[PDB]
Amino acid sequence: GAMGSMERASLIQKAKLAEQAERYEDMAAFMKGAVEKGEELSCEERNLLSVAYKNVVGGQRAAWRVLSSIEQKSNEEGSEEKGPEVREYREKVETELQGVCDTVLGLLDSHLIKEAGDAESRVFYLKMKGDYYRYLAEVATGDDKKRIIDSARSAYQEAMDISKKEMPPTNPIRLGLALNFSVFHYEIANSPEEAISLAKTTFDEAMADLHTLSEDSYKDSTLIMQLLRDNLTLWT
Amino acid sequence: GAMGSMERASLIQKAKLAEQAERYEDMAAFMKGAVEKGEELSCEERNLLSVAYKNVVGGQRAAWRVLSSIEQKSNEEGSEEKGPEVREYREKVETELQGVCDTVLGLLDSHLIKEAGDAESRVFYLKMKGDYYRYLAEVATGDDKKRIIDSARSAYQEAMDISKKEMPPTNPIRLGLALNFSVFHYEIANSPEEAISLAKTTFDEAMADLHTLSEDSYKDSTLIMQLLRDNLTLWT
Amino acid sequence: FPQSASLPPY
Amino acid sequence: FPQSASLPPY
Ligand SMILES: [Mg+2]
Ligand SMILES: [Mg+2]
Ligand SMILES: [Mg+2]
Ligand SMILES: [Mg+2]
Ligand SMILES: [Mg+2]
Ligand SMILES: [Mg+2]
Ligand SMILES: [Mg+2]
Ligand SMILES: [Mg+2]
Ligand SMILES: [Mg+2]
Ligand SMILES: [Mg+2]
Repeated sequence: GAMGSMERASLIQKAKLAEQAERYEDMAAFMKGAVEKGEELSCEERNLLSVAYKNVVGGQRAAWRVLSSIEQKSNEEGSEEKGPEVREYREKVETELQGVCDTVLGLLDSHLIKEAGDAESRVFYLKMKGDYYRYLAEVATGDDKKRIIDSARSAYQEAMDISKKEMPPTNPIRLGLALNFSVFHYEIANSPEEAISLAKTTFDEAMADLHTLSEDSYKDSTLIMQLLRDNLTLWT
Repeated sequence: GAMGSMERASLIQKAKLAEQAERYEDMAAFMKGAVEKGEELSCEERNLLSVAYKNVVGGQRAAWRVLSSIEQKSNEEGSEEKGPEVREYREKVETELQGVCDTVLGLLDSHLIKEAGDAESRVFYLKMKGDYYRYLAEVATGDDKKRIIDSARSAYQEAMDISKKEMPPTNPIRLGLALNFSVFHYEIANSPEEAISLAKTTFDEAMADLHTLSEDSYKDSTLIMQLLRDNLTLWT
Repeated sequence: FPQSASLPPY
Repeated sequence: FPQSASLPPY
């Protein structure tokens, strides 16, 4: 690893600088280096890891959707034949995206999840595992699409079971997990009713627990609740 | 070159796909591959080359400015010592930026400029040479800052001399050259009066030639004239 | 039919 | 004092 010679603390410091500079590829490489030091991650460090890779894969997903749309239009009746280039370049971006997902899943499997014992870390990492299998599922078309989807489902479900046992209904990690699992149901699993039910129950149980929160926690929780509500408005 | 096995036309097609996907690093690599085929570039192809590298270096310049600002704050009185990391990472981004500028200048020197005989291509490339020496000058601090600045000045001046002899005052290439040379004078050469004079004369001579233009050319020319005016408002 | 919103990077 | 505007990528 090219970050093997850099101090753990220096990698974290530079990941924060890269975030300020909107250099998310650098940020992700710095945080990968920090994970590979072998120590567990603090809450702030887990969030740096997540922000870095979410921005990297987000750019790849947006590009893949543009190119896939062009490719699908090229295959409609009346469309002029343009040769292999659209497919080739969509495949190039797709392969790079799969590489980033495999990198994140590899960090989770070696060895972030197995060392994560507290609910906040374990739920965070299992949600991340669900998310990056979900991104693999968005582009999957072959023999393994069903297995990729089930891997995402399984990780989200384990995270859900822990979060319901160990976290209050307003906990932002729990809320963000439920949000993303509801997106999985709607966009990946062809289960819009499950998506709507999950989002509604999550919203309502959080609403009833807001009275326990400080002003700052109330702001954290309601920001995510608003995304649940936005989706319910889109879906119903 | 990793693009050596791809058809020239396929590289151009993929540069256009990369632009639609906002994948500007890919776009630049595709256009570098096309230049390295050795044929001259059409007007549209020159603009693809320019758009690709302008976006790449633009992200690097924005990141360098964020990191340089943090570094300069770290060196003020009362600032806590944080170690070498800010300087190291600013140097990392700076080196990458210099690498992109050297790549563009290398394409211009081998062999785009020497084959460019028409005013529109020659002025375009000489302006580009001025621009990428200007980006090198923005980060230069050592023995060669003065030589880098003079290289930018020399390229812009040769481009100006051709544009004044061969192009109408409303020509968008001529206008964009004058705009960027005025920015060179104000931001690099410590010559705000030269910047203001150039921008004013360029604006006024273009104004007096607008009556010769079609509606579409009038729109092209006035868009750039507005940037001259914006700068004059900022500078006076 | 825009895509459902997942958790943004905060 | 924002930086002067150069030619944007069109
Ligand atoms: Mg150490
Ligand atoms: Mg036809
Ligand atoms: Mg433990
Ligand atoms: Mg129903
Ligand atoms: Mg509705
Ligand atoms: Mg050929
Ligand atoms: Mg102090
Ligand atoms: Mg010639
Ligand atoms: Mg004066
Ligand atoms: Mg003013």
